[PDB]
Amino acid sequence: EHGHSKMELPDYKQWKIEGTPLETVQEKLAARGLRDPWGRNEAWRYSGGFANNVSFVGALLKGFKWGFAAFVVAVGAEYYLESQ
Amino acid sequence: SDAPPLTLEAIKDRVLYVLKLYDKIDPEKLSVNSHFMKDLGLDSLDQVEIIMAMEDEFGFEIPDIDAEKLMCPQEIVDYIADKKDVYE
Amino acid sequence: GAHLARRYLGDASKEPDPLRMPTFPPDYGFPERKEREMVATQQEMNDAQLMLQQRDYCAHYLIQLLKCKRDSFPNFLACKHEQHDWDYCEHLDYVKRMKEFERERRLLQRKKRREQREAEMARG
Amino acid sequence: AFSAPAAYLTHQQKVLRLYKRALRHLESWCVHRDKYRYFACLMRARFDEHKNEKDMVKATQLLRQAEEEFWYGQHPQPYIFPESPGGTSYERYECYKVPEWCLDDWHPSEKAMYPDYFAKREQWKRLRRESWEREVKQLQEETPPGGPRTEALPPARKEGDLPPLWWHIVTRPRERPM
Amino acid sequence: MTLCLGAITTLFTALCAITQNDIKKIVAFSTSSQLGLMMVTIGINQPHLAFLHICMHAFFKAMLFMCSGSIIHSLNDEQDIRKMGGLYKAMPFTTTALIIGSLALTGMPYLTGFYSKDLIIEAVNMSYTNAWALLMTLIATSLTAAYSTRIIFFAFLGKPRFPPLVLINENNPLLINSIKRLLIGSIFAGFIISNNIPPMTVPNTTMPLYMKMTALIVTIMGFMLALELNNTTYYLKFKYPSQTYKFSNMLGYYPSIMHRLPTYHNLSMSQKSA
Amino acid sequence: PDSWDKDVYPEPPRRTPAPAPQTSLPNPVTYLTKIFDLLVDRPVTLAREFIEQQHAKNRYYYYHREFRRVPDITECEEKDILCMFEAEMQWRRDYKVDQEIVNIIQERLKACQQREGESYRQNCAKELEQFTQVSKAFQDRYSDLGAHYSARKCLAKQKQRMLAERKAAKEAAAA
Amino acid sequence: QQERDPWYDWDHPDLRLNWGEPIHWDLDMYIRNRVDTSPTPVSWNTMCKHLFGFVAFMLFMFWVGEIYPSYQPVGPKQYPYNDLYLERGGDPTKEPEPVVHYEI
Amino acid sequence: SFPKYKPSRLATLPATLDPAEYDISPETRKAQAERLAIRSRLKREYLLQYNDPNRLGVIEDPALIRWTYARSANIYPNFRPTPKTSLLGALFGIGPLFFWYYVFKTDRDKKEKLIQEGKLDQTFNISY
Amino acid sequence: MLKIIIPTTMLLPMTWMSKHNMIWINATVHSLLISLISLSLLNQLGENSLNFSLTFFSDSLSAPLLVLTTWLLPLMLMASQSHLSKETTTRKKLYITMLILLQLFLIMTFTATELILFYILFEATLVPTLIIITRWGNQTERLNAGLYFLFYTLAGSLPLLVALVYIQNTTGSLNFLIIHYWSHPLSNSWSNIFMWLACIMAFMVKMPLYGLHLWLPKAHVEAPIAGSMVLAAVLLKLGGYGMMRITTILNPLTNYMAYPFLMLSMWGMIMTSSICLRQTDLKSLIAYSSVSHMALVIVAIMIQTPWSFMGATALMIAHGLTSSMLFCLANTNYERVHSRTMILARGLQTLLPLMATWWLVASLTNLALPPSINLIGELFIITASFSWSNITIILMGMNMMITALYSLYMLITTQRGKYTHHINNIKPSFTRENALMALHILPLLLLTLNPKMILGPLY
Amino acid sequence: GGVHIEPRYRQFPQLTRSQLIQAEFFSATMWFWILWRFWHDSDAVLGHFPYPDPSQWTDEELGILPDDED
Amino acid sequence: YRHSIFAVTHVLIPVWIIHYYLKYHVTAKPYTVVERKPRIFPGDTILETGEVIPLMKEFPDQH
Ligand SMILES: CCCCCCCCCCCCCCCCCC(=O)OC[C@H](COP(=O)([O-])OCC(O)COP(=O)([O-])OC[C@@H](COC(=O)CCCCCCCCCCCCCCCCC)OC(=O)CCCCCCCCCCCCCCCCC)OC(=O)CCCCCCCCCCCCCCCCC
Ligand SMILES: CCCCCCCCCCCCCCCCC[C@@H](O)O[C@H](CO[C@H](O)CCCCCCCCCCCCCCC)COP(=O)(O)OCC[N+](C)(C)C
Ligand SMILES: CCCCCCCC/C=C\CCCCCCCC(=O)O[C@H](COC(=O)CCCCCCC/C=C/CCCCCCCC)COP(=O)(O)OCCN
Ligand SMILES: CCCCCCCCCCCC(=O)SCCNC(=O)CCNC(=O)[C@H](O)C(C)(C)COP(=O)(O)O
Repeated sequence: EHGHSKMELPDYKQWKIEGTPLETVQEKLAARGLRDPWGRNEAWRYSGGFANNVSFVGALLKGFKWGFAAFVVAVGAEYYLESQ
Repeated sequence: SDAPPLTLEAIKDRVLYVLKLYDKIDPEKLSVNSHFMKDLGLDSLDQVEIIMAMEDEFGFEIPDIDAEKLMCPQEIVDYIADKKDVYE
Repeated sequence: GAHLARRYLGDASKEPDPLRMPTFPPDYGFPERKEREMVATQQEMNDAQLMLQQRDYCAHYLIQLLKCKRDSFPNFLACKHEQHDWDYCEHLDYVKRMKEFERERRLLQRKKRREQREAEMARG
Repeated sequence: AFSAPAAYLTHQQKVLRLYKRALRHLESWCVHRDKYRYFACLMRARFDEHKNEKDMVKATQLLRQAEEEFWYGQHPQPYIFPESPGGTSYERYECYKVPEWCLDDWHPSEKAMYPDYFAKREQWKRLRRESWEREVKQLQEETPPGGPRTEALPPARKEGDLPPLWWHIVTRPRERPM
Repeated sequence: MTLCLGAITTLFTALCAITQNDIKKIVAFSTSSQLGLMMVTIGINQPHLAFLHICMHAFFKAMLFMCSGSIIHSLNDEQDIRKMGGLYKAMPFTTTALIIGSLALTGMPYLTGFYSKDLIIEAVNMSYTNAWALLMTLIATSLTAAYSTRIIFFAFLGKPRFPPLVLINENNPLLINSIKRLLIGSIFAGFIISNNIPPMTVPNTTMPLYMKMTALIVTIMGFMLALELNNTTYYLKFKYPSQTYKFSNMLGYYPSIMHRLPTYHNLSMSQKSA
Repeated sequence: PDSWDKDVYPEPPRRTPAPAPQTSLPNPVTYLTKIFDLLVDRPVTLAREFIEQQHAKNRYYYYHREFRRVPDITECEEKDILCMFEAEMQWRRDYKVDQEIVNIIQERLKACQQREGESYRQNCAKELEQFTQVSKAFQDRYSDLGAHYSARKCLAKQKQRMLAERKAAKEAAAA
Repeated sequence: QQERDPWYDWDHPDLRLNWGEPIHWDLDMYIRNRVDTSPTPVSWNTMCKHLFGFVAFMLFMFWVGEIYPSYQPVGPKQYPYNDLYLERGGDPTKEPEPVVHYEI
Repeated sequence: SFPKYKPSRLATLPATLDPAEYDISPETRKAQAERLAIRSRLKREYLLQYNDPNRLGVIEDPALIRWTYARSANIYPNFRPTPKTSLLGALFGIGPLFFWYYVFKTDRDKKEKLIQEGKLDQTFNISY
Repeated sequence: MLKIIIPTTMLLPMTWMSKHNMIWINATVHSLLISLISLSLLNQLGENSLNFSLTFFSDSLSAPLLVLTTWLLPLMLMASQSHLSKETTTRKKLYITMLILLQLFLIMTFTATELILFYILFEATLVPTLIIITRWGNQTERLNAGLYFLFYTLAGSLPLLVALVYIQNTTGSLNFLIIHYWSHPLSNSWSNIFMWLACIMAFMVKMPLYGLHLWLPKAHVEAPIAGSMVLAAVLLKLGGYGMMRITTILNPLTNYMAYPFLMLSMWGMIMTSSICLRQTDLKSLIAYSSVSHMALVIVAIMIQTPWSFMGATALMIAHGLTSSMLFCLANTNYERVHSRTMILARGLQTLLPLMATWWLVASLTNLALPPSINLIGELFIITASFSWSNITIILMGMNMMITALYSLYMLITTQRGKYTHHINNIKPSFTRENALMALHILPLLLLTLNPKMILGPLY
Repeated sequence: GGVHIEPRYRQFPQLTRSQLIQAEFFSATMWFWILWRFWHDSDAVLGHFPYPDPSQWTDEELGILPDDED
Repeated sequence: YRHSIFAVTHVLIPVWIIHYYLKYHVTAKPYTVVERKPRIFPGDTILETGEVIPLMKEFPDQH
């Protein structure tokens, strides 16, 4: 029992330079009279769940919202309990 | 590991998929037996870039002496099969 | 740190050498000289066997802190008052050491002013 | 690795090898795919305007200064594939590679298990035994006088023949035996 | 002698870690720098503080290697960070564990690494020691923050850089539970151990506010400078390396010379004369 | 323990504090000792009682050997091999006994250092003094003899030491 | 033996040797397990100069820091009972000279 | 214009930086052909012996035998007493011995003098 | 003591009267029984000795050596069973007779209450081993090895005979008890210096001392496996034993006559350990390692302190066992490869895993890994030398480093790496070889539990 | 021991909700611990006792005399 | 069941053996097991003697 599900290769025409820094590279290359021949070979790195990025500080603050909410609830509960 | 065993059919598909994304080659004309130098009118630098693309696709490195005489997609598929020891 | 910069860039003689403080008698300032008080005796401080570096003028608060930690063991946040008391006593001791350092520096400065004034008077 | 080497490398072989080294070390320098693609296209262009040089002295001074520039800018820690001669798993599985003749020394109780495998092995040994007597004569008749000039072996030219010196090429242990 | 040896060790190993590309090598150089810090702590006559640092470093460095190994296994035995791309969302548990361990390593307040590294820096600042060793300890703290930033940025933040066949898989109870036990450790064990042991040294109760904060400012400066310098790799310009980069990447050239000069001479002399 | 004599290996009275809990919270230590006792100490005690009664069913004794005193090397003729032999064996036995005495004092010192905890530098001065005295005597008696030591070499060393002592005393008295 | 071609099909792949080729006098000194002479990205003399300079500079600076130690502006610690005379060494039959500390 | 690379004994010259491989001569080509011919003859012999199904032993290598024999048994018959041999032998076989003798004799003389003076503090020095 | 001498003598008749196919079994069984009987000699007393009679006496220095000598013979027979398979019955019985005669001489040498009898048997051992080397040796260099081994020994030993007869004519006896009891100091004179040299050279030549060691690689490489085992394990210790006997009459001359030999051994252990790093032969490497260990033993004996003597005894026993095991492993490889070259047969951990772990344990004991008795002897000698002079620690530490280096080099080259492709006759390890390795190694790890048995008479 | 996850070939790999909730939970507890400890023990970071200024101390407090008593 | 039998055969038997060996053999000889004497603070009582350690000196308690 292993991972044998007959995985199929996705369509080859999905990969477009559009909307990716590969356009920036392509425009800068055409400005000097050149083009990249392997641009669409790397487009899959900017298409699916890889399209959205997280900043360094945003990466460090991975669970800050729920932790802050729990801390506020806990401090409120302690404030209510102590004053009795 | 938990890596699926690659098969001859699978290697052929990935080689053709990599070659199709090479915009210098027309995708509707390329075939398994299509020679790079004549049937596609490619250069030597283009062939070596193709070999680089296959190396990055399959995660291993073909030696230069062996790579410089790989001129067909079927040739590359057979070489990869020989290296990974895939009999099916 | 600024004292380091003053000593190593300015006049070394005008600032104390930390290895040999003090260089002036304790009675040089005023004759009262209230003595330092020890609470922990020799015997029970030995029985508590604190440490040789911990047997300073703040030892009694350390004795109470160890006793509190021993009695209220499972709930190890029980006794903060004694820990804070020991910390404050050590803070007072460090402030006293700072006051000793400043007194030595000012005594040296006044002694230098005195000898230069005496030299000027002798020259004049 | 598989193909036999020649007596020397021609000019185009050195050009292609330098191109590969430069591109790989550039990829090692510029890590991101878009930056690498831009600078690889720039390198190809910089590698290309001297393509049509006709006289060989200029094409020899060229690629000799280029080798010096590469050695200056070679990124002393290039990316290496894990199974490559410098990789982190170059010979990782080489201790699991056991020769096939070791099977000959198994106890008969060991060979009692896996009987089909040993029947097939006996068939293979018989095939090798006959093919060897054929291929020795083939090699003796085909080799030039004065001995071989290159490390090249000829294919089998008859119907029932097998390529000379084939046993230790097809009976490799495995890439990852375990 | 111990203090000077520890200072030079931690500085040199942090500097070497600053520019490595193998994740295991970076973590190993981090371990060597932390050992140098432990030796520095020994040099200022603080044995119990060094032992506490040993205890905390156990937890968080073991979990950092755990995460590194998980990354390597999930990426088909790949160890170079140049082919590690966007793993922040592909591997959420490895990402969160590595972030927690890196923040513990750099001395994030009220974590496991706080209760040892913070007090070690405090004790180094308020002791009669070398100025050079103190400066090297501070620079080593900054470089520790810097190479933690390097690992996180180059392994978890960009676009994917690994081969197209994706075999990422974290869903194994063994790996998850083994990581999470050390996660709970690296979060709470420092506090628990610090308030559960008896006092065996005098504290630094009173201190200048700027000197009390020195570790935090140094770590934040390292974070910011490393992040700013790493963000320039996105720029579409290429420049050749300097001499300092070459010195840092080839490990001060110590492994080359010291593994070629003496051994060649020792081996040659043995065969030729003896 | 009646197995060893308390006088050769002295031990302090072992003053221990009484448990004075300040919080109603139940410490796991006391419960852990209770379960440890119930689950370990009782079966071990019963097995020991069985073993001890089996031993008591068959009681027999062994004795410590007594060695007579023999004239030593100082009253031995120059070539009298038999008296020299007996004196040499007596000297070797005395050497072994002296080694064991030094071992006893060293064990005393080690036990003191471990027991006194953080105040060993002050509470182990007596043991250090006894060990210093015993070690000085032992070093004077037996040091520098070599691998081929004998009673004659020890006697010669002692004679040279007392010759130096006599010379020093004569110099001091007539100073 | 480390700088021989790693992709050639040697008869001895680990030693990178061929059957019948001359062995070399110091084969056991170059076996990829011992000293190698592969060219380095930086010249040998440059590496030697940089390493020696770094080590010598660190030694000189550590000596300088020994000359100029760092410390806080405080006096020495005060220990009550005659600088803890009995607890460090003892000798209680000597009556040491009484030293006392100043309260400020 | 980039800084040049200077080779050393333990850091040799790269093949791509050899001026020889850029000075191409027909003599060089024929020499390379001869070297490849010799190597291929040796490879052919080795593989003919190696793939033989009748062989059930070790393929004896005369190169290994020559290496070991030259290393061990061929030294003395080719030795000649020359200024270099005599000087190096005397140095490497006598100088260390006398240096260590001087060092140990000096150390022991100082130790004995201190012991005779009585100022060594051999307290607790029982086992020797 | 005749309860061990007579059965050994008894082995010869049994071997000759034995069936053509039953000599090995009978010899091994009865030699093992004699070895078991020899264990009664280990019950020593802290007083003088076990003086059995006027001729023989046992001590806590002689007892471990006697036990090792009696234990070796079954292992030598087990190792010799293999390569003598195609040998005639008369010649096999002659080989077993040579081994029995050698064991008899070795047994009678260690007891030997009188010095002239000790010398007579101490040189009688020279004949059977010479015959074994020069008759049942494979290479053509066995003749030269035999000549070197004979003549080095005899040149070193004849002045010893002259010195011994002179000493008996001056003192009146050579009995060791009378010599020890009636001992007198040696005056500082030229005649006394030369008497010291004559008494010392015979035993320094067979350790061997550095510079006087050229016979040992020859005699050990070219000898058969049993010859190598008996040469390395027991025949090297004889001189050591002899020194701890004779140095009782060489004081206080030894206080300064030992300087040349102390310097020679201290530098020679380093030199030979470094030689071991560049060696193309396994047996030569093991022989040079033996030279280094015996140089350490020489230093121990010359220091003349109780810790030195304890360390020397422990080191001799441990080195004997370890070197015998190493030679046996090398011979197991040789009987398959027939080359005796270290670099040719590689990657043998893949093919013979149990042989690989035997190699690992033998190397680890060669590294002097605690708490093995090799480490005990090493550490005692090092501590005694440090007491002698603090600067010796540099040389001892360097020797330890190089020892670990070359031992692990020997292990890695032969066991690790990739197997040689063209060697296809690597048969599985026989039960006999595994039993030989186990019977070599288990006594070492059993002796590490009771060190006082092999720490000598000064314990 | 785990679950069945299949390769994707140039797509984002599948993620179980269990691993997401577990990672988010542990990050949340880490940040909550940091905030709670800072709230209840803030002096562990900033300090509890103010730093005295040597200049503020008066001349009499140190017993300093301007060349008057001697 | 597996955990219970494992704890019986891997925890209980070794602890029984070690407790027997330590209680009845190791501690039979002197100084084999040496304990650092427990700390004594003012105000504690001793089980053997029953006396009370006197309190401290009543330092001025403010802040
Ligand atoms: C009391 C006052 C308190 C306030 C204090 C001051 C406050 C802050 C002030 C700021 C001070 C400096 C901060 C910036 C650090 C520099 C970072 C940088 O720009 O590097 C890039 C830059 C060039 O980058 P690149 O070559 O293009 O890299 C290629 C790609 O980027 C390839 O990139 P990559 O992807 O492969 O990897 C990138 C990696 C690779 O980049 C590198 O190559 C790293 C190398 C430089 C980093 C080293 C920084 C500290 C060095 C300490 C050395 C100790 C002495 C050594 C002595 C040497 C002896 C010869 O870089 C990084 O990861 C980040 C760099 C580290 C920065 C973060 C930490 C540093 C901040 C803290 C510094 C001081 C504050 C201490 C805090 C406490 C206050 C006491 O490197 C340099 O130019 C070097 C600058 C400094 C080198 C000093 C050594 C020179 C020695 C020459 C001889 C001198 C005379 C000696 C006499 C001897 C007589 C015998
Ligand atoms: C090659 C590998 C090793 C082989 C064996 C080597 C070991 C043999 C070395 C012999 C040990 C030393 C022999 C003699 C040493 C005597 C002490 C001498 O060295 O010191 C001075 C001796 O003075 C001079 O050395 C005089 C002797 C000079 C001639 C002797 C030759 C020395 C080197 C020979 C080495 C050759 C070795 C091989 C020989 C075959 C002290 O002068 P002094 O205090 O007044 O006289 C003390 C002696 N008295 C009291 C008996 C009178
Ligand atoms: C491995 C090869 C080593 C070869 C052995 C070399 C050993 C060298 C030792 C000297 C050999 C003979 C010593 C004599 C035996 C002791 C007897 C004795 O001490 O009596 C002396 C005899 O002393 C001698 O005769 C010694 C003369 C030496 C003759 C042979 C010289 C050999 C070479 C000498 C120089 C080298 C010595 C050391 C070499 C070490 C090995 C390399 C004097 O006795 P009396 O005269 O009766 O009393 C004094 C009042 N009349
Ligand atoms: C980052 C690391 C540093 C990088 C430095 C690298 C810089 C190198 C660039 C320098 C410029 C040169 O290449 S130097 C140029 C050397 N001279 C020539 O190239 C002339 C003729 N070239 C050929 O004939 C080839 O075969 C060719 C036609 C190219 C292909 O042939 P194919 O049709 O069979 O593919």
